[PDB]
Amino acid sequence: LAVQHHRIQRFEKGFLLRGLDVEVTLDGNGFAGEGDIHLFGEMLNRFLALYADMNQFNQLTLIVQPEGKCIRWKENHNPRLPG
Amino acid sequence: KIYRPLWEDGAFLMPQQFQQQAAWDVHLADSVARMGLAHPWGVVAAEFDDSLLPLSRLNATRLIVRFPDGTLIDTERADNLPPVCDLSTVSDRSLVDIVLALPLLNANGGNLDNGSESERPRRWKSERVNVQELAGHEQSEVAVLRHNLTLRMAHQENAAWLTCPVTRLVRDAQGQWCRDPRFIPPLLTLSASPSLMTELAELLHHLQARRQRLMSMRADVSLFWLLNALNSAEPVLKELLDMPYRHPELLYRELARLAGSLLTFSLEHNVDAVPAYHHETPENVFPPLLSLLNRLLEA
Repeated sequence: LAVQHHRIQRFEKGFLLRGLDVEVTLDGNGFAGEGDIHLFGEMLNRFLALYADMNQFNQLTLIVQPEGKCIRWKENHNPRLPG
Repeated sequence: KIYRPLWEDGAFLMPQQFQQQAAWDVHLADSVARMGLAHPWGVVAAEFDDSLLPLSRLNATRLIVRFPDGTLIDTERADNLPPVCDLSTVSDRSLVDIVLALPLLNANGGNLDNGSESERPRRWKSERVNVQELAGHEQSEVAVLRHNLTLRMAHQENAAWLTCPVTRLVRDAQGQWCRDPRFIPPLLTLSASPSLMTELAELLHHLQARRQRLMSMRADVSLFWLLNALNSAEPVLKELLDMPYRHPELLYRELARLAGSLLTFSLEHNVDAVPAYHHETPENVFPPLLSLLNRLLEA
């Protein structure tokens, strides 16, 4: 239904890192409950990791409009902060 | 040397200012304590989990102690517990004195442990912790300092550390290790060692029992004298024992006065029966004096 994004200011190991907050609003009636919504989001999160630029972490938030609840993916699998 | 920083407009902000300021404030606090207390340093808490002694492991649970050089260790509020002591190398012994060791300061810097090895142990460790801001509603990770504490045995070389006794382990009848029922760390707070509180409680009981027996009998010089001595002491000793939360020095003086008086009529004890106060080794002070008092009183 909608796509929006925000800048993220976050800390890790005493350092200040930049990232991107990707928020997508979904109509939950298009999915077979959380099972499908989650797996869809998991794929999207992975895709974003492969699309987003360097020195940027990305998180995905999916909002289930009929309820207002959301599922958040807050993780980073990239090697980082080598020194 | 301590270099108090000069705070002024245009001055640079530097980590040295903060470190020196902290040193000054500790020094000042120590100075105040010494106005009334001969030996401000000592143990406040030395609680161990002894359920693991059957498996050759000594694990501290809560340690609070002020070191000889003003350093304050507080497990409950600021410091981490030391690693568990492995007693498997104590197999050939029947008695071990365990002390808490703290590395001493490097005058020329390099006090913080950066993960490297060196001939002289580092004193401070850096850790990352989550701290809540008191004023608002937010949290962040900050760097904090912890002391590099560890448990060591008295029979080991301890030159590089300041040490303070915390527990003593002795072989039991079953060949198992257990905590010695009669061990007293150099105390800063009376409640730090239940063993002493128990003996003190017995003394108080006996004093009251004897005083009542004597009082009911009211050539009478000995009777009146003894009652006077006991009646004078009771109101003070009582309070000191009801609230066992102060430096033992205060108790020592009071007990010494009582023993001093009683020895006047006693014949079977030496004039110098009352022991000197040895802060470092309470075991050579309290149980002696208390045993003396019990005998003087029973007589």
